[PDB]
Amino acid sequence: SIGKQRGLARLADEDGHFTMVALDQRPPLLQALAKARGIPADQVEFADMLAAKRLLVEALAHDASSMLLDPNFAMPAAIDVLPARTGLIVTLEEHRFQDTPGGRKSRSIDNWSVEKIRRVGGDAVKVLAWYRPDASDEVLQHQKDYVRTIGAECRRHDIPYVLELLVYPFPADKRADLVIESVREFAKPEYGVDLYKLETPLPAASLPPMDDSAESRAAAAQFAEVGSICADAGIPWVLLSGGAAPEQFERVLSYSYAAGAQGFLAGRTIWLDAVQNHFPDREAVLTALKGDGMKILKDLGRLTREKAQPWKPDFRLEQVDREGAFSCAYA
Amino acid sequence: SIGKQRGLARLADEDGHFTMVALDQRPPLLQALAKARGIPADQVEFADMLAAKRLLVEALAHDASSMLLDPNFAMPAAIDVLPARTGLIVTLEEHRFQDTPGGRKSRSIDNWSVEKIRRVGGDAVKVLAWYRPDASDEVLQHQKDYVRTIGAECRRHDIPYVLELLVYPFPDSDRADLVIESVREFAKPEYGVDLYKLETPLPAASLPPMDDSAESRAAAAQFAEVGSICADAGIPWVLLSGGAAPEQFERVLSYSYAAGAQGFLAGRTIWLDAVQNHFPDREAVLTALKGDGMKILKDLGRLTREKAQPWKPDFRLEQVDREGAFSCAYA
Amino acid sequence: SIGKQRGLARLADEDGHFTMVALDQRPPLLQALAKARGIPADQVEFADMLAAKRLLVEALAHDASSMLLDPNFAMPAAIDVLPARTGLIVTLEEHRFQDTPGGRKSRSIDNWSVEKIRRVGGDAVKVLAWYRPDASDEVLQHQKDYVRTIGAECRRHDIPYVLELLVYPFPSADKRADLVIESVREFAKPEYGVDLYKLETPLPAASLPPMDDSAESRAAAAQFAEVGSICADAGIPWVLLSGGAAPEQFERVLSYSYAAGAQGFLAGRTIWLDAVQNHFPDREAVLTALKGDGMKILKDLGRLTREKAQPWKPDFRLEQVDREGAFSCAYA
Amino acid sequence: SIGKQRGLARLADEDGHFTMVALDQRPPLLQALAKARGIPADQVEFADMLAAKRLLVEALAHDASSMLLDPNFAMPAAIDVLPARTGLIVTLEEHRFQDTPGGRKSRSIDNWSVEKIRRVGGDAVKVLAWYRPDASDEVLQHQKDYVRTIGAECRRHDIPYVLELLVYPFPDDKRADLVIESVREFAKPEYGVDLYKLETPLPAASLPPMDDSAESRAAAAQFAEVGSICADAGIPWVLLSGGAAPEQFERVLSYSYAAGAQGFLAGRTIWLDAVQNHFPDREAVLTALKGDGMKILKDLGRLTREKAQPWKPDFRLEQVDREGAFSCAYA
Repeated sequence: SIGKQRGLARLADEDGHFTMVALDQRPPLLQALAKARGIPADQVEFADMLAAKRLLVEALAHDASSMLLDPNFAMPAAIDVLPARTGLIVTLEEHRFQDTPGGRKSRSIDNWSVEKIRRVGGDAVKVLAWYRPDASDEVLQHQKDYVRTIGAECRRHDIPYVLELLVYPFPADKRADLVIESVREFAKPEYGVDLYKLETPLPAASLPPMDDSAESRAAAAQFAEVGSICADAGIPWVLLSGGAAPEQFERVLSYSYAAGAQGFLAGRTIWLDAVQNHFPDREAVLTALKGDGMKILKDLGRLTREKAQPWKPDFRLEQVDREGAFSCAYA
Repeated sequence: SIGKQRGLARLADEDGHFTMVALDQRPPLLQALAKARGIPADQVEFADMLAAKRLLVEALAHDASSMLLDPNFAMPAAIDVLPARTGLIVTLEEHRFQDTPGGRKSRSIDNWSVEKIRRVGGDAVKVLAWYRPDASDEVLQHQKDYVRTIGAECRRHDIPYVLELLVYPFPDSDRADLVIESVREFAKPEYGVDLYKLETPLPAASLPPMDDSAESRAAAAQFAEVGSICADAGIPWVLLSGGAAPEQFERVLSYSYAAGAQGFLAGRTIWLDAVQNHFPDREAVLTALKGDGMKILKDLGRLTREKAQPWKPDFRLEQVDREGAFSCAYA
Repeated sequence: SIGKQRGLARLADEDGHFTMVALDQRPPLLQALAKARGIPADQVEFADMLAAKRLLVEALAHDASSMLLDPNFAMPAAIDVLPARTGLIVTLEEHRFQDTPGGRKSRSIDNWSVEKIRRVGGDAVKVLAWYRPDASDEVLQHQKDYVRTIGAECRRHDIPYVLELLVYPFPSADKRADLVIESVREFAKPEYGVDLYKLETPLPAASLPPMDDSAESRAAAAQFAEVGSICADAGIPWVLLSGGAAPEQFERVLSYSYAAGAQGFLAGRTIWLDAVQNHFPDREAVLTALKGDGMKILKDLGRLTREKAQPWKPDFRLEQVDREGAFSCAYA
Repeated sequence: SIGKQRGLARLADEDGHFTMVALDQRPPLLQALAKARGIPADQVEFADMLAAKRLLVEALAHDASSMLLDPNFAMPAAIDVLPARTGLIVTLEEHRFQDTPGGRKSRSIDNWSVEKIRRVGGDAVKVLAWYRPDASDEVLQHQKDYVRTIGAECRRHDIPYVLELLVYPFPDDKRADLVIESVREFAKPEYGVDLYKLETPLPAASLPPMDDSAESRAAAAQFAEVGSICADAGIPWVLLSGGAAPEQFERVLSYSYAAGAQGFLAGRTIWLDAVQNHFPDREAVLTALKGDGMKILKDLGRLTREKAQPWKPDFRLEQVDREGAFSCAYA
């Protein structure tokens, strides 16, 4: 299991923290470009999707321990501008999920794979699995099988399996139980998850300041259950920004880092203003980013370096007694 | 192409220099540990080989762009202490070559492969091929087929093929042309070589200072032919220490960096005396390394920065104009 | 190239003929089972699909040189009753194609791949690509890219690439023949890596006149000979899909095709549709209907192939090796 | 597990019998051609090795349920004449074992693999592992690790793992113990053996007729032990000829089949005399292979259909109740 540990080390910074940036947005980027161009979403050229993902990778790489890129857009647009020492998490789940009456059904991106991600020099495989424990049996069986089959692929190619879990509405107190029980399920050893991309159990807006107050301790107990499931499974957990205001998301992180979270995954929030208001003027997008998005990014990174417990690689290698034992054992 | 270019980017430092450290020594390290312990080479226990390679990774990994490690000894000994940002080149050649009257015959390490190197999260595959153009047709066709088969495996796994070429003496019971024709043959597109680990075409002691003189003009011309072959093929090249003294090896680099070379691969010079004179006192070995090998390493990196042309990853991406084309094309 | 040659040899009988049977039908079998049960298709239990596939493999494996199985239904249903000597072709395309206004877009079955077909012991990979030369540039670009990416997967795993081409209507016999023939001409290009072709009739089965010395016959045979010519130049053997044509009509399509160089056929729905539809789940009554009709049709098709089809022969065309180690070094 | 079961089905005849022919001989076939030409073993040409293996495949393939071919010699010589319906078993162990004083060390053929055997369309991988339970710990550990890593390769590529076990003399009733304890050791689930290729546990010449006698019962007890080990582990077993006389190998098979064996993997017994005597005339070798050599094989198959118990595939699959569960589970 060397590749999984080494792969996760390449996603964390020199200190062992996960200061990740998500740049795999497919419809969100297309929609942000439809607003910037003033044209309908169906008229936005592919060239525009590329120039936007190239600009974001150039702008946010030097302040990210690792970046999440999708294969069809960000990989051809910015693989040559992503620094070598920045970790590369490659998206595997297809954005066009099946919205059935009993819940959402996930599948991999066509003509892409865990094997291909390993081949292209990717450091980790990422899968977002829309999940809620109250889904129909058919939907629960589909999602569990999909996550499991990807976990098997990642074990086969010894590559870090990064599972992002998200609850959804069918086509606040209840939501917190739906989140925790989703985390508990995919923390089972059969799924082979190596890193959790988790959403907050309680909304960012509903969070009181960190204090000994009964209100704050009842909220911290929700985060504590998540952190307890992840420490027992041995899986580090980071947090999706979710679009919450920078201060609201900073509070989410203060609560999460107390319960044991090891980092964050920054989303749209960072650049959604710079892209919509200034594309295609590259220089103008970089100005709005250097004062808003990159500021928040450096702040979240500083909060992680201070409050978050660093992750450490767990290399419990077998006792290699003779020359050749390692090559045989690694099979 | 993407995995090979990004893999190569992880072997060079931030600026694009290959300041690599060879740490895959098998018989030389065993012989260095025999002298350090008093006992003969056949009595050196496996635990000492691990202990030695772990000290050498801990003390040199931070002052190296990438490190070449062997699978059976260095992988289980120091994979946990190899920095995530330091590139990892894994040895594929079996050190026990066949010394036939007509030349040396090479093969891969048993139970180890290009596929396994891609799996552990290795950035590059290293193969040492013993080669003399004047070898027998049997030995020539054996070495050619072995190097070509590894290039095919490296192309299949889209991982950089780092080929090391060495000139050797024939079996003896009781110099520049041989290097240039070795470099020329394997530079052909059938071998798929991505990085060269070449030796100096003229001895290190024989090298005159870089003068306008016809002696230095004819000596630099030998390096220029090596550099022109590497440049026409598109294969960057690095120089291996090969036992030269600090000043002797620095002249080789001063000559090669003007001829095109993109860096160095430092070997036994850095730690041979530090190991042989102080093993197994860790505090003593690290002290000896700082005042000698580490000092040389710092000077070689400074010389590489002052005179070596930075290598650039040439991503010759076949332009994609639609969502799905990248996944389909990457096959 | 060895694996593709051995794989192709295992899809044909020891004479060289492709007497193949298609058992990868997903919605057509679901509709047949809904009609047998007297319930809606969305009420058909998954166990009925397995019982049907298993019935059909045991029944038709006697008269078939190779069989086409789909991974999610046929493979769990009947891999244990598929004879070791009957070749195994595994379906890769998803039956749920994207029905865009500009044309149909294809994709692989989720969580199934060429690497898995090679791993499980499959002899060949099968992809059906919906194709029209006059479809939109985007749809054309998608289909060409999908076909080519599976051809690359098949070269990497050295396994035969069986490609089936089918024309369809968007959401004249000479106008259909142009759509069919120009589809064959495109995917015969070397970049696609096609090893075997599963083709529909360029001219309708009903329209075909008797194979005599008339002008009507030479005109019809010309379309078959253009298909036969494109395939012989590319080195791709071609078989014919029954496509729901009546037995007499399919035997006529085969006579025209075999004269043009076709090396066999792939029998679909025709063989078992009514048998399953009328008697499922009474296992015996299904076999009894199959023996009196479908199995008789397959025996006739196999006999016609033995007499009139040209035998496919393997051409290993291996580069000569002169030393021990050369073969292992060259196969990489 | 599907590919393993179907691969075993393809090595057996329509009635589950293993009537296999081995023509992967490297040193034994070399010695036969050296004797046929008068010249030493070191003088036998490569073309002579190819022609001989091509004759055996043309002559015997139609009367064998499956054949065992080696990559370097029998594969380029006869893959084009090997019938589609004859199972192809491909050798993997290097014939040049390491003959240490403590015992024999095994390795795979250079540049060949289980991955390549799957790729060429081979139905099974074959490894011969030289074994004695009384060899040194260094040798026992090596053979154990080599057998185990190939089992893991065959599990990864879901391909039958045919393991041949052979006792040998150390350099420069007791035999039954070396044979039976070898069988016992590699029947352990960790090795992932799918089919056994075993030598007789009692010398072929020492065997009395198959009568209800004390001598017969004593010998049959050594065969029954092998049968029980194999039957408990669920591993079918076939007996290798070992160059024994035809009448002797029929007695070895009668005892083996009465104890549960499912066939044979006969080599030199069938064709050694045809090649050793009449090489290099094509018509003469094919006359002695179709008349005398094929008679032995035809008799061996006749005894097998009469007395050997059929092998039956256990396709005990994990039951699926929905569309997509097979593809998810097959990972």
